[PDB]
Amino acid sequence: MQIFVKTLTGKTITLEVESSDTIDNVKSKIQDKEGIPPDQQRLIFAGKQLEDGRTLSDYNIQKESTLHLVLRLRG
Amino acid sequence: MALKRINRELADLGKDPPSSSSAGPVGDDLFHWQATIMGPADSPYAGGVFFLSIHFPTDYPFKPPKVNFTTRIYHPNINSNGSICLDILRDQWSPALTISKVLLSISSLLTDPNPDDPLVPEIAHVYKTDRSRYELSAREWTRKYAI
Amino acid sequence: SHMDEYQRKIAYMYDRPEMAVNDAQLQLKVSRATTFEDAYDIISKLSVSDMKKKLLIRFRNEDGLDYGGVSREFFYILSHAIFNPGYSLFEYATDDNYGLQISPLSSVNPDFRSYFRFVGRVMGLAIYHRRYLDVQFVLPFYKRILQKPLCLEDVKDVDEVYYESLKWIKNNDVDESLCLNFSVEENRFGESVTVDLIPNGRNIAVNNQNKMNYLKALTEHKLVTSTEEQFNALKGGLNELIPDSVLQIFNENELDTLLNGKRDIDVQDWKRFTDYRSYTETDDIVIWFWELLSEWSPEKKAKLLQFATGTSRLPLSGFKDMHGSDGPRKFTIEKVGHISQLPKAHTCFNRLDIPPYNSKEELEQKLTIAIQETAGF
Repeated sequence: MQIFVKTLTGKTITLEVESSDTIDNVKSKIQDKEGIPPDQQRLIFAGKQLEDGRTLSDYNIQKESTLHLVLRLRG
Repeated sequence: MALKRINRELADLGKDPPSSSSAGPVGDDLFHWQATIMGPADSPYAGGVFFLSIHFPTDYPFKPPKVNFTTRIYHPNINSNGSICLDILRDQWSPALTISKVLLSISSLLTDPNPDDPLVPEIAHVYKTDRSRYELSAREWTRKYAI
Repeated sequence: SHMDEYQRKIAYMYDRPEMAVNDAQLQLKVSRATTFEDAYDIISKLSVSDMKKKLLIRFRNEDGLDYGGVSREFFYILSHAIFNPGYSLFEYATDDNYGLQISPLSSVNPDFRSYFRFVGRVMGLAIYHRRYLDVQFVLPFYKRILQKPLCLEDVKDVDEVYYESLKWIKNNDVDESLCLNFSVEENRFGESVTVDLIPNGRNIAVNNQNKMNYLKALTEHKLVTSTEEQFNALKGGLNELIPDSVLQIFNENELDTLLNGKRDIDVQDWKRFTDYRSYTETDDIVIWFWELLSEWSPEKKAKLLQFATGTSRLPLSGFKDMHGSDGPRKFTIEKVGHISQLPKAHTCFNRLDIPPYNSKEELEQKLTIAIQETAGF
């Protein structure tokens, strides 16, 4: 399938993924397409934060799902 | 935006009484408030009431308010000065975040201390290593000071 | 390149016939204890032709050689005097992010125009004689001096949180509950007064359609309309010596480099105004760290300062008056961290946690790796 991710700057990125694809797979795809480390990136979708060790189907991600990119920690 | 917004938030908090977290105007000065927090029931600070001073900068809501503790607490994020290094007031701040969200976030921080922000790294390390000693110290502090 | 083009611009500017000094010498006597008063007494009563002649400055009761160094120290002291926020002429943009801007409260003086024309004359004299002040303003100020439009991004340097709030308002739709309207509240010595960005602006709440215009009005009012008369006087004083047709060949950073010179961060002051937790100068890590800071390029030192404290701009009086989120908080080094973990930073506390490495070279490698992603200047 295809999903869309919007960054903090509003940039829209299209990712060719699958429902059974792991969170690590999507994080690796985003890292390859952008360069940001997978751990720093966090995807918000329907109030759910994607975490390593799970899949998109765990988060009910479907066709043309919209995700948001955020960070984790600061001092 | 610096007086109408404040009046709106005060009216909103005056409608539904949380009965656990309360905010009030210090005399007659809409840019200076006092916050009273009830200790979380499922926390070592159970039964301990806390006081906070909230300053509204004139650029509210574009600039976040500043909250400072007064009562001491043996916490890895509140030193003797009463400062709070809370992300919601420095990074995760949006113009729609009323003051109620700030009090709820502080309550959450009291319930579950966050070791990612060791304002006092000694107590955070003690909590990460010696949980029982840390909790005993926190309860002793609550008994001595909050009461 | 950028630097070569900058040198060409400086050569062309100072080679113009309209900015050539004369062979007459102007002698000015001031006292070291009282510099601002003497400068205001003398400079603010000179002539345009007089200021263009060769400038010779002698401190009273301080006779010595190398008059160039004496004049440089005079300019440094005068810059640190007039731009002092205690004098209530220029204010910091934010306490935790230091940056000078024209203070909106400067209207309290019966005639602020006199002092601001004096400031303009001082800045024009500094640019004229190839002498450097050492105050770092905000970029919107330099854009104003060159007469350039101010877009929304310009608010980023003035205040980070303000820019984030404005960007959020622009991106997401505004609810009817957010009581935002065309009315800015400004407090001037106690009294808070309402200013209307547009006529009858206090009764026009923002909505989805109006938010663009509201953002434009807020940016214009915060960056320009607040400091209108004062900046007009300052720019009149500045242009009284340097014709504007010369000023408008630079950009917002070439002018800064022309005023303040190649910026640098002192190391001896840094060491003399730091503090330690569970560390002392007898420890090897501290001396290794200070030696490494001594032998480092200015860009990398600025990068490390931004990585640790959270900004690359120091207060007016060096590291002494280094503020934090709540109150004063000086630069702090702490012994917290596992051996393998990289050095850690705490920006809101000005704190740097350095693991106890067993070799200076390892310490430098780890520090560089930790500051690789930081960009300074």
